[PDB]
Amino acid sequence: QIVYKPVDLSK
Amino acid sequence: QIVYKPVDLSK
Amino acid sequence: QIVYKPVDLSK
Amino acid sequence: QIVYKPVDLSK
Amino acid sequence: QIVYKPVDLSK
Amino acid sequence: QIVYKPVDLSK
Amino acid sequence: QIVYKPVDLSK
Amino acid sequence: QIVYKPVDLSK
Amino acid sequence: QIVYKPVDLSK
Repeated sequence: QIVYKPVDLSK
Repeated sequence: QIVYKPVDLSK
Repeated sequence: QIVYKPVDLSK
Repeated sequence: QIVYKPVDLSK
Repeated sequence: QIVYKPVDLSK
Repeated sequence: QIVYKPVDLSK
Repeated sequence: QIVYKPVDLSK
Repeated sequence: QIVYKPVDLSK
Repeated sequence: QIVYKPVDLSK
């Protein structure tokens, strides 16, 4: 189960 | 189960 | 189970 | 010649 | 000639 | 000629 | 404003 | 403002 | 403002 958010600036 | 967030500035 | 956040300045 | 497999869980 | 496998749990 | 595997736990 | 060039061999 | 060039061999 | 170039051999 995979999470890949290399440039995360999310609120 | 994987987390990869190398540039995380998220709120 | 993996964590990789090398530039984390998240709030 | 390019290899880019950032989240590799292959058998 | 390039190899980039930052998360690698492959068999 | 390049190798980059910062989280390698491959078998 | 975002730059993401993970394998850059550009001239 | 974000810069991410992990394998940069550019000229 | 972020800079991330872990394998920079650029000219």
